[PDB]
Amino acid sequence: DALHDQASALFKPIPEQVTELRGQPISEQQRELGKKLFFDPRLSRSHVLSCNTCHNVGTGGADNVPTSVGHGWQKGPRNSPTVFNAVFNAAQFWDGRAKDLGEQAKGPIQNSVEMHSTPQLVEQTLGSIPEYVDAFRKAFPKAGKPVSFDNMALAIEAYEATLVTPDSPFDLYLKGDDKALDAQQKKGLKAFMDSGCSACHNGINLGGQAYFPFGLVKKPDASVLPSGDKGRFAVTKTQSDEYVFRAAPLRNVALTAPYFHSGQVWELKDAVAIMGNAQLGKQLAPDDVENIVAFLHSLSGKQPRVEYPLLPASTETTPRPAE
Amino acid sequence: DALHDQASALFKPIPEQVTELRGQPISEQQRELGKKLFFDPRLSRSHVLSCNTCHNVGTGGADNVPTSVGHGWQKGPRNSPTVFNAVFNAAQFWDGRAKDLGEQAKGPIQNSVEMHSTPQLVEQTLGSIPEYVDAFRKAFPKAGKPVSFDNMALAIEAYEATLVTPDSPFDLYLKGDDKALDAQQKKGLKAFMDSGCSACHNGINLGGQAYFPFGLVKKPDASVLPSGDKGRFAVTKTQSDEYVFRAAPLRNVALTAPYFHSGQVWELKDAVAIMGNAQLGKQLAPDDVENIVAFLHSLSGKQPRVEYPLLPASTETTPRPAE
Ligand code: HEC
Ligand code: HEC
Ligand code: HEC
Ligand code: HEC
Ligand SMILES: [Ca+2]
Ligand SMILES: [Ca+2]
Repeated sequence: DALHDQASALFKPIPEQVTELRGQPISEQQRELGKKLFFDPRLSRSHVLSCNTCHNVGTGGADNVPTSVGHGWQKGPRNSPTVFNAVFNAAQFWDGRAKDLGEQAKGPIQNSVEMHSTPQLVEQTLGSIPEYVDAFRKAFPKAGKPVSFDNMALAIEAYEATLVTPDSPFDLYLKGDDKALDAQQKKGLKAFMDSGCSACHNGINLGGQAYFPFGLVKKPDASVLPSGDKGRFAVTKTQSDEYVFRAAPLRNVALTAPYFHSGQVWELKDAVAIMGNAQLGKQLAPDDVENIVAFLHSLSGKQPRVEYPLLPASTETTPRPAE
Repeated sequence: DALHDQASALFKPIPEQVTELRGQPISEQQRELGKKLFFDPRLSRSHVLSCNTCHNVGTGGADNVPTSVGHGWQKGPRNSPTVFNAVFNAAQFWDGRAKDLGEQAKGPIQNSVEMHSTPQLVEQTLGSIPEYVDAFRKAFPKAGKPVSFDNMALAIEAYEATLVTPDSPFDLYLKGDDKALDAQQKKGLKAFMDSGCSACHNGINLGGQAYFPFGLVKKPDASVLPSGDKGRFAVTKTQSDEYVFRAAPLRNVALTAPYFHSGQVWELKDAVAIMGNAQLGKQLAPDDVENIVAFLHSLSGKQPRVEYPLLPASTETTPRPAE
């Protein structure tokens, strides 16, 4: 039917797995090292924060707090997005300031309000542990310096690239199952398309591919759009980039409240309404709103099964937790 | 041989699993619910602390920081012990104030320097998520009030009870593999028993069953025994309990540095020496110390394989992160 044709020209399902990146097999030695690294809180200076702290794999890959709490209980400027499906995004972070997951991982380690570490500290910590030395050596066989900050970032990337959420009701619908969307979700899917939401939220991720003003038509209030965060401007210094953000990828959006970069909006219904007004100049009917919320619930996929990694013991030369 | 017979008289292996508790079967449903609760940060006021935060399953079931960092980054008075094998200990906590895991679990929830929450906030939180309501109704089918604070604690205990670490090289040895300990370990074991470490550190957990002064003979250094933490004296208000702590169970001690209730001691060789002097009045020879450290490494068991739980989404009526 028509609705199916229309959706199929706009969206793509999440693949059942990702095993390739930039045209090469993901190394599984690298995938398994990256998994240890993602959960190792010793990548942080305090030894109390891992990537999983802010990107909890049990709660949609996000920490679901307005803005993340990092080193010294410092809350950041932004809501942490999910790491799930992040490989398919055209760039990383709310302002697209990282090309890929490899480059992205370097931010958190060094960010004083997140992990508050350095390249040297990381290298020294990982190199102090024989199991890590051996795992880096094997995962990076052509390297004269297998244990390094850049290779740590590559391993984490390899792991994250695998963290995808296939077979959401919407994907099963895309792939051929007409009844995977209930009648409400089909109305919501329709409302989403016809209102123009899909102009910014399209493809594999329903967003993450381009940057737009938060307020293409009308600026949200100052709590939803804090004046102190100019988004893309901070990257490009082009003035028309003030308050321009990456279109948020909508996969698993039901699982990652609160919403927008600012984490101020707890209800999905309110996020949908704010988006009609801000981006489309359209006050959505109560029905469109509820039906779009329903459709967004169809976006939540099979959560990846994470077996908690065993991390190797610290040794005598392992740096100690500090401030 | 004689060494083996001497060891069999004082020590017992960790069982392969635990399926019973207080003469009753552990319900799978309680166990599975307990795992969800153990990992759910929404049991903390801030939504950023779970049990796993301070009792990390990846790093021996302890945070491996001197004293735990909790709500608002407040450092506690004490080092967090492992939750592994904690079921076998006569009482819980360094001062034995909780009878068992169920009673223990309520402590961290309400501790201002840890989770900073309340039974009322927990119940509001669990009651607000339909998956949790259902799961309690099925886990606690004989309760007038399935979703309760008491039941939360009983669920956590049922999960924790199952986190055991069997088949450490010591336990393989006990069970009849005479080669599971190498020659240095054999010597360490011999020194351990003969010096009288085993008077306080015995049975299943090599400790955990009885309370002794830290400094039965000589008072340790005040770095290891800060004057503001008086152990059981706070529990009982009995003067003779000043600086009395539970004999530490030694299972996985190699994996859980730093050491003692205060977490000031990062090297097991230094922990062993302090124990010798303080408890036995003996300056152990560097060689005996090296050997006993090697024996202590034999107490590292097979770590539990934990599948990270999928935690159900917050709703409109789930309490928001605060302080
Ligand atoms: C350990 C090295 C990691 C890794 C691999 C990732 N994180 Fe974070 N994260 C946090 C916040 C607030 C953001 C958004 C900040 C901004 O946009 O300026 C992020 C962002 C990410 C991404 C981007 C994904 C996307 O869809 O844009 C990725 C892939 C990512 N992170 C991975 C918050 C935190 C923390 C708070 C204290 C910590 C710790 C981490 N992140 C750690 C890591
Ligand atoms: C571009 C002109 C857009 C159109 C039209 C719509 N959306 Fe959007 N969306 C866009 C951006 C640039 C952002 C990020 C804004 C920010 O700085 O936070 C978003 C975000 C959302 C969200 C929240 C996602 C999250 O926090 O993870 C939702 C729920 C959302 N958008 C939905 C939505 C709807 C329902 C729309 C049509 C009615 C719609 N968007 C249009 C870009 C654009
Ligand atoms: C830090 C912010 C913690 C939180 C979160 C949790 N625990 Fe904890 N735990 C912590 C400390 C500092 C201590 C020792 C405190 C003392 O006065 O003795 C503990 C103790 C336990 C124990 C005792 C085990 C033993 O060998 O004595 C257990 C079984 C335990 N904690 C379990 C537990 C649970 C189930 C938690 C989630 C509700 C939890 N802890 C959180 C530090 C912190
Ligand atoms: C009773 C009189 C004891 C004898 C004899 C020995 N130990 Fe002990 N041990 C005892 C107590 C009361 C405690 C806890 C002290 C505190 O307040 O922290 C301990 C603790 C240990 C530890 C620390 C384990 C950890 O922090 O996880 C170790 C490594 C240890 N004990 C080893 C040990 C050795 C090698 C002994 C023979 C020299 C020895 N203990 C004797 C009680 C008693
Ligand atoms: Ca969010
Ligand atoms: Ca310890």
